[PDB]
Amino acid sequence: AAGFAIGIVGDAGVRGTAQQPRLFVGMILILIFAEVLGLYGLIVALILSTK
Amino acid sequence: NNPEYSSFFGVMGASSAMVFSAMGAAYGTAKSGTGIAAMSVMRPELIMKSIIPVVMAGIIAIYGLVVAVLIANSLTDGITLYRSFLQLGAGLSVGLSGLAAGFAIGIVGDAGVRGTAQQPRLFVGMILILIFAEVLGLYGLIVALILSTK
Amino acid sequence: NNPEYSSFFGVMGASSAMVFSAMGAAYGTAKSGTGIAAMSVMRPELIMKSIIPVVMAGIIAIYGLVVAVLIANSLTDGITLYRSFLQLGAGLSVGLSGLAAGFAIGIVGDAGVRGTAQQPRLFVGMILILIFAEVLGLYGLIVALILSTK
Amino acid sequence: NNPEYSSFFGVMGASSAMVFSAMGAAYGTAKSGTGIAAMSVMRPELIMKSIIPVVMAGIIAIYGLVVAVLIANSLTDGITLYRSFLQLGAGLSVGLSGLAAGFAIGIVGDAGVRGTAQQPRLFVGMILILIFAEVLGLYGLIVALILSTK
Amino acid sequence: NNPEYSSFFGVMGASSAMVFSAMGAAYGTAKSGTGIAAMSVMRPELIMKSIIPVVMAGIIAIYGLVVAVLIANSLTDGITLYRSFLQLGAGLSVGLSGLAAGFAIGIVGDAGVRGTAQQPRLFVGMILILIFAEVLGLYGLIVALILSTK
Amino acid sequence: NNPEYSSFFGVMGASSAMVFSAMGAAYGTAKSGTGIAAMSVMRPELIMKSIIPVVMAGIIAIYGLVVAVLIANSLTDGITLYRSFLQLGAGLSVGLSGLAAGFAIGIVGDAGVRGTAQQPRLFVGMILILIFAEVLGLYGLIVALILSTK
Amino acid sequence: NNPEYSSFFGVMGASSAMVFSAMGAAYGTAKSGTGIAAMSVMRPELIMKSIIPVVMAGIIAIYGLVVAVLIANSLTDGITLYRSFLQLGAGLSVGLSGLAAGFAIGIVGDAGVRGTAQQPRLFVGMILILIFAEVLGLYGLIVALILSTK
Amino acid sequence: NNPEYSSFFGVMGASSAMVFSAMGAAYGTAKSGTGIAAMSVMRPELIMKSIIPVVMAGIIAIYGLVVAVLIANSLTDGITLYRSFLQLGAGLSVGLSGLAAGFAIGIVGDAGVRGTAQQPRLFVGMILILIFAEVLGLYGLIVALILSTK
Amino acid sequence: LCCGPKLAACGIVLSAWGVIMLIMLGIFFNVHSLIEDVPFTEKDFENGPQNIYNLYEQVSYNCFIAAGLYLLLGGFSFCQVRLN
Amino acid sequence: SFFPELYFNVDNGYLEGLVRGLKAGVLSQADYLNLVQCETLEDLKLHLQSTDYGNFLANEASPLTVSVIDDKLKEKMVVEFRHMRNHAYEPLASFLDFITYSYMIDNVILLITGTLHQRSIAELVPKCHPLGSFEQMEAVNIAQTPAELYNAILVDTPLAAFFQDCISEQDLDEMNIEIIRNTLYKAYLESFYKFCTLLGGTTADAMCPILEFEADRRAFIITINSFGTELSKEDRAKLFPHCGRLYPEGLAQLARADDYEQVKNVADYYPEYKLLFEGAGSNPGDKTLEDRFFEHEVKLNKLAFLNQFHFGVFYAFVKLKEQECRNIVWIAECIAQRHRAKIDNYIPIF
Amino acid sequence: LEYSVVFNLVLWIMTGLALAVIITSYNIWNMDPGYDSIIYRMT
Amino acid sequence: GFFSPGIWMGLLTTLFMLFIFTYGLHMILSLKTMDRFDDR
Amino acid sequence: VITFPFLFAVMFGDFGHGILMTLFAVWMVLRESRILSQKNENEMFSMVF
Amino acid sequence: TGLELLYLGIFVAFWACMIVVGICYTIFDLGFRFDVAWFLTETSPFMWSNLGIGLAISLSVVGAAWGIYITGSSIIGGGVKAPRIKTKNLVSIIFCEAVAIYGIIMAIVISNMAEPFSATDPKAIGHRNYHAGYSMFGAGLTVGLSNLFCGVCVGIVGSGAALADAQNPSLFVKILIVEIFGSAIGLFGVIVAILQTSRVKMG
Amino acid sequence: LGIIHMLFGVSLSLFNHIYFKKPLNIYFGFIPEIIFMSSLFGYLVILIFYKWTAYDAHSSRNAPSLLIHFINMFLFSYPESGNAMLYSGQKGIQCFLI
Amino acid sequence: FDFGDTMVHQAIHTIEYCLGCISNTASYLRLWALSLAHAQLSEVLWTMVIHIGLHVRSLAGGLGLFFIFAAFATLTVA
Repeated sequence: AAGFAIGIVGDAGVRGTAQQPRLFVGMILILIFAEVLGLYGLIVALILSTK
Repeated sequence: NNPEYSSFFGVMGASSAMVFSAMGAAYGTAKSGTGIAAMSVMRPELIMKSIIPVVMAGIIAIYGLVVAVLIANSLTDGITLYRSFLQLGAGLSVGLSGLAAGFAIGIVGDAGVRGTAQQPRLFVGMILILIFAEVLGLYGLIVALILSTK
Repeated sequence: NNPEYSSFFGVMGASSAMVFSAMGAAYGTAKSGTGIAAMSVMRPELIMKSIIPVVMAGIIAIYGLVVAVLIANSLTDGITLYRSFLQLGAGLSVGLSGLAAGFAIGIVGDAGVRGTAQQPRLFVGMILILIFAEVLGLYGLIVALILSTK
Repeated sequence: NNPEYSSFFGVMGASSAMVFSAMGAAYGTAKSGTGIAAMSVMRPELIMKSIIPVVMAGIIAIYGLVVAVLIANSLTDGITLYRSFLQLGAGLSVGLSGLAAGFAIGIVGDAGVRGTAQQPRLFVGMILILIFAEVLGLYGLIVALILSTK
Repeated sequence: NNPEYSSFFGVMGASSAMVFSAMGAAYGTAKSGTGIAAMSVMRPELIMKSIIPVVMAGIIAIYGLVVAVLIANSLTDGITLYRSFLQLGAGLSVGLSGLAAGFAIGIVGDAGVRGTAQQPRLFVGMILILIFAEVLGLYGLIVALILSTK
Repeated sequence: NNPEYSSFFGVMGASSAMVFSAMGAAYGTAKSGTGIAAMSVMRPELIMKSIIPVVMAGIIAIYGLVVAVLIANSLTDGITLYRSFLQLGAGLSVGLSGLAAGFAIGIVGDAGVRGTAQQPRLFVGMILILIFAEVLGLYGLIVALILSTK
Repeated sequence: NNPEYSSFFGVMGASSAMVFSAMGAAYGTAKSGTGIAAMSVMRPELIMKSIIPVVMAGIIAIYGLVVAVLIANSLTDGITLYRSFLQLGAGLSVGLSGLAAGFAIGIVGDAGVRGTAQQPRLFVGMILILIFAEVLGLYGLIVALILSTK
Repeated sequence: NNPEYSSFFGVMGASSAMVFSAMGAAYGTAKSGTGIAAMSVMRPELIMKSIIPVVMAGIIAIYGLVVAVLIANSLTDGITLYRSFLQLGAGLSVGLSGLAAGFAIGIVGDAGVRGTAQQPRLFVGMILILIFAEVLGLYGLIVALILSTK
Repeated sequence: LCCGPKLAACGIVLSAWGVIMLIMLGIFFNVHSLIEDVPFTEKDFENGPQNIYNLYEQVSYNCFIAAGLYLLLGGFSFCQVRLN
Repeated sequence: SFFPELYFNVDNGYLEGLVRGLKAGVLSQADYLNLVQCETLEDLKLHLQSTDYGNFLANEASPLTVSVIDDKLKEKMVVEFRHMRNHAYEPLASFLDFITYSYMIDNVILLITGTLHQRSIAELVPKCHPLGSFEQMEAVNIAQTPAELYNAILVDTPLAAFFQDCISEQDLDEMNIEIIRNTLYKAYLESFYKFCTLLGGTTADAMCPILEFEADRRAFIITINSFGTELSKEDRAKLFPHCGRLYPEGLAQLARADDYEQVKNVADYYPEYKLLFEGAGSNPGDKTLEDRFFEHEVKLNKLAFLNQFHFGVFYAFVKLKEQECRNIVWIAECIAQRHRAKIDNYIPIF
Repeated sequence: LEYSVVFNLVLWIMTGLALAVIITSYNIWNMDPGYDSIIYRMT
Repeated sequence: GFFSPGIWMGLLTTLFMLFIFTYGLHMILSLKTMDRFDDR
Repeated sequence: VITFPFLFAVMFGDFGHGILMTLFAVWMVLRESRILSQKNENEMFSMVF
Repeated sequence: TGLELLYLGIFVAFWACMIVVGICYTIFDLGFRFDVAWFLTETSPFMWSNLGIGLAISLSVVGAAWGIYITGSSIIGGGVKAPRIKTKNLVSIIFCEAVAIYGIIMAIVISNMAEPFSATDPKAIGHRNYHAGYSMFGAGLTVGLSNLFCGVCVGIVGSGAALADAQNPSLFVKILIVEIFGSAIGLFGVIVAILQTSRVKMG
Repeated sequence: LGIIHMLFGVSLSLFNHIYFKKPLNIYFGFIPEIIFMSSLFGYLVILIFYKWTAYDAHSSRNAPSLLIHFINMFLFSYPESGNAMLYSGQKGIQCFLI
Repeated sequence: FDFGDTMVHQAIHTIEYCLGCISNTASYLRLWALSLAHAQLSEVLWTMVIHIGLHVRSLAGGLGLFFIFAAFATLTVA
């Protein structure tokens, strides 16, 4: 799920940034939340696999 | 006295709670991100306001994270099966409900942000609509908690 | 004397009610929000009236929350199975009926909201039509309430 | 002496009667509202008359409510299976019949509302064709009711 | 003695014959009727000639009727099963073969009517083709009768 | 000495042979007739020559009829199963091979009929190719005849 | 000590060898004939020396015929199963391999004939390429011949 | 001591090897022939050299032929089961790997030949790339050979 | 040959890194005659610890041989950059 | 196939009935004869009022001129089209958009040239063909800057994809305006044809023959008209659509041809076309090739109305009514200029 | 014992859930960004 | 065993009504609104 | 200045690569005068410099 | 084509699994584990009977209802310019209501035969009850599907009739003949369903 | 490392709020924020070091699992048995801190 | 003084702070996640490449190790 999120926003973000460099900060924030989704997956796996 | 395989149900719940809600948040974030890019190039001054759909999307994923942990910390080998079924249902309830919320958040975010680019007065209405999608996610959390502790 | 695994069906009911109702409300919300963003960009003065479709969608979601909780509070371990089938019926009845209501709300909301800006006299007709969709969601609740206590 | 699971088939009849009828009415309403929204912009004076397709769609939902409740009030624990399948048949009979009728009402109503605005002499023809659609849903109810006591 | 359930296959045979032949006749008729109406607007004087394809389609229906009646009259409770399989095969043989014929009848009739509308000399040609399609249906009947009396 | 239901496999052979071959001939006829109807408008004098693909297709149908009858005549109740499988194989071999041949007849006739009208010298080439399609059907008949008597 | 289900595997081998090979040859024939018909418009002098792709297609059908006969002649009642699986493998090997070749023959034939029409120098090349596809089909025969006698 | 059906997996290996490898070569051949035909109109010179992708495709088929024979020669009735599974693996490994190689050969050859017509310097690059795909096919053979003798 | 000074320069860096790594590795094998513990021992292992020492000595020798080739490579690549 | 005749009437049922009801209103051969027997423009108006036409010249200038009736006829069918276009759903609306694209293409050719020769957009828009519309901005108020128009088109205008052949602006300045528009239209035909084949039911079989004709008809006329001008044979070939019957082999001959005789020899391989070149006597007082092509195109568009479950009825409708307008204007013009012997040069539409 | 119960449950539960993931993944995989605004220029 | 008379009969009836649901939902999903409104 | 390189070293805690990484930086600094007082059209090299 | 891809993927996997299981049960020589008689006899005839009853009526309504919208849209559309249409072409919808009625009558005649068994062990119990059960299922299915496709036929033809009449009022009468053939298709399904249950008994 | 570094980042906010003389940002902001983070996450850090020095292999069986106690801490989950406590009175401390 | 907006803004701060503390603490699992990955990529590059450069054959080992190391060095950097 996170891979989908990162890819889709990356494409739009990279293209937009060239159009408007001010997009850099917004792109970073969006990418973070998408990565967090991958992190949440790890968190559950760590708790479950050790239970 | 405990039927083996019983844990399978609860275990799938803990995973499902995270996986389905993650897909919802992933859709919401990805769909909003495209709309944000369109707005920002037209006008970057709103870049710090159009992010909100994304934050909301994340909260949905958290709803799922909370249940997934509650289920995982409620697993045992000597499971009575009844509780395992409740855990599966609770995990699916929040996961699939958050999934629906994720689509709701993404679709309205993209439309709202793109519209807001042209009409700043649209912001308040966008937020109210986003509120309903977050509420849709919460309802799932509420039921999941009721079932998992039942 | 009670069959094993009998709780499964009732648990699926509680989750089904919430999930399908959230799916319905989510669809109705997303479709209305798109129409609202497309409509109110030209006529922001309608932004506080075009929200109603979305509120009604939220009611579909509540129907689901009420039954999903009613079912969950009705479950135990030693369920006679009979009761579980009744709980499953009540869950699906409201859930899938709310889902159908969600589509009615969504399609009529989008069409009505954009049309209303083109013709303000349409507003009342839009609400009346959306009222039938809320009634369709309620019929599901009525049956679910009858079954869940049967 | 009661084949276990005997109650399962019956309760699904009540569910089908309501869910399928709601789906039909929901579609019927969605199509009618869309046609009304498009028509009403140019000829708002027809808004009140144009609502009829929506009411009939609603009636389809009622037929389903009638059977779904009749079955629900007819459920017990010691169901002899014979009775259960009769209730399932009645549920499906009205469900699919109402579902098909809802489609006819929606599709015909949409065209009828648009045509009427262009040529008011078609209004009566619209009503006549739509009555037939409802009569089909009625048929579904009549047989579904007859079967419930056989 | 005569095993139970043995009639099951024979019943499916009688049903298969009629249903698949009805499918063929219904398609072939609908296709011809469309072509007939399409032509008749342009020139009505050929309407009578364009009817035959519809009769062709009806014959497909009869092919199915002959076997379905033959089997249905032959069906009893104490069937030696072997007989049921012959009936099953005969039912499918005529139904599916008539189905193929009905499809062919539809395609060639529709194209033939449009062709004749443009070129009256085509009349004999399309009739010869339709004769082949009727022969294709008869072959189905022949095999079905041979099996049904075997 | 023989197992039950042993005729089941054989009787499906007789049915399969006729149905698949009829489906093949039906397709080949339908495609050929379409080309004939479209072509004949410009070149009516070719109507009595462009029918040939249709005759070819009819041969595929006979191929199938011959085997279906042979299986039916050799299908008995006290069948040794071995022979039943052989009959099923023979039925499928000719039927499915005829189906493939009917496809080729169809495509080649459709293109060939139009190509001939645009090019009188193609007539011989069209026949040669359609001869190959008839040969493809015959190969199926040969194998079926070998199997049904083995 | 022989398992009866053994003859089924065997006879399905003979059937597969013929059916799939006919499908391949039929496809190659259908595509080659289509290209030839179009080609003939401009270059009718090439019609006779453009049939080759179709002959090759036929050779694929023969590959199958030969194996199907060899198996059919080998089929007996007391089959040791081992032989049956060899017959099944040999049947599929030649049939499906010929099927693959049929596509190569068809696609290359169509493109080759259409190209040859404009570039006569392509003809040797078309043949070399199609020779490779016939060789691919032969490979299937080689394996089938090895298996059928093992 | 081993199951009488244990030989099934091996012969499926020998068949799968040939069928998938031939399918790969057939696809690669068809794709190359299409590109070659188009290139040949642009310029004669390259027709001869452009055959190479087709030869490489053929090698893929041989890879499969080698394994299919090795399995067929080693497959016996009193098979060790272990060896049979290995043969199934070896068959699939070379067949499916060659199949993947066939697509690479096909797509690269088509694009390469079409490009080379415009830029003759591409010819060397085209061969080098096709070499990697042939090497990928060899890899499948290597594993199949290891499993076949293991 | 020139080959391009950009590629000769890369060779110098690879050669220098290699000589450093190969000498140090060979020493480690000779001293701990060890962490790597991969000298390709025999499967027919007898009660002779001295057999393990001898294996490492062989590995060490091989390491210095590889270093010698890198010394030759560095020499050649060096002169290429100076001449380029 | 079973693709249509089932879901088709769910959304497109109304439009099919309406558009065929509109077709019923086209002037018949009996009606054209009644219009010929006028010899006065006011009498022409009076006789038109006997049909679905009429009462649209009311409240206009007392004297009736040809230019007025021409504009009004266009407007009538534009309204009917826009009505059907507005009451439609994506499955069908996309088809109609292609029809509008053909007119948008002509209009953007008008927007350029004028931009290239400093003219304001506001001055150009009033002379754009209806259905172009261009409700989007950025194409408006370009400040007579070619780059701004080429950016607005690339981004907002649906024709953006088609311009992929003609790009970078350099093409706009260096290519002749006519090569640019012919190139763009070819791209349109290629996409539209493929779209019709994606709708692989009755529409594809009923519609494609019409598009295939247009492709071949333009190839023929382009080859002939190009003889007397300066145009590289290769650049001419670049303008031939590949969705037609000449594409396999035939266009190669037209691309090489330098004479009408060679073009006919190409037609000789296609009896459907050969008849048109033989019928086009081209005598000094006879019909020409363009006239026979119009008659053929109408035959094809009329045959489209023999299928009751497709989108090709809407395309044929527009073209037949457009020819209807040409026919009516022709009659009005022949009356005004008193050339009564040339009145029977209209294209009958049955 | 009661295999048919565990079997029936697990089969359809994992099948429905697996499909829900497949369909959801499909819908996300093919998310339509709009292919407008800046995409026309970047293409 | 893999299936019981209860389980199986349930699945058989479930599929029939599932097909009905699928049919209904199919047509509901393939339901569009207008791109634009006709006029003022 | 300290926090970020430290967190990197935690993520990249490999002695052998630390040497390679250090030597690269030293090389760039030792050639600082020659690299800076030159043209460097490749932004990737300029960035790491 | 997202839904078509879903339907195909399920179709292929569904039958692909059946092929593997079928061939495996054979190969591994299972003790007739796949027992068709078991399936047919354990499934209560009440399921088969009541399913046929619901299908007989419900499928017929689906057909009727399908055809109604086919001709409804065409009639309403054409009527925009030809208001005369509603006078005559309403019979197409009369035909569709008639197609539904066919199923309704048949469904009731079948349901009138429904009876309890008071049966337990299928072995040698209710032999005739199983025949009646299967026959009722077949007859119900027979008429249901036959009316289902009948309704579609008459709908499509009625559409052509409305489009013809819109342009020429003389065409309606001649075209009407085709719909009559369509209606006959449904009646044939009724005749067979009656025969199939002509000799059944429950209880 | 993460938690300690985070606490540093919070500590810096105090100096900024002092510089701009925003008593409210420290009386209602910094103080409850740093306590919140300390009470949840600094507690965890202490326990991690405690375990390393508190338990040896002599108690490897039924050795407390820090992750489980952390989750049970937040939820006020104190089973009678199944998990050994890290130290006496921990239950009171865990409840207080949350 | 917009009391409503101030309350909303402060509420957002608290919500993000508390939820961020939970997520931020987990975020530093990046330190472990990458440190693990690096060690594993290094181990496999060693084991599956340079190990091959060692052999019981003297001359073959020396010459091969040269070429194998060069590949190891190349992959180590890349």
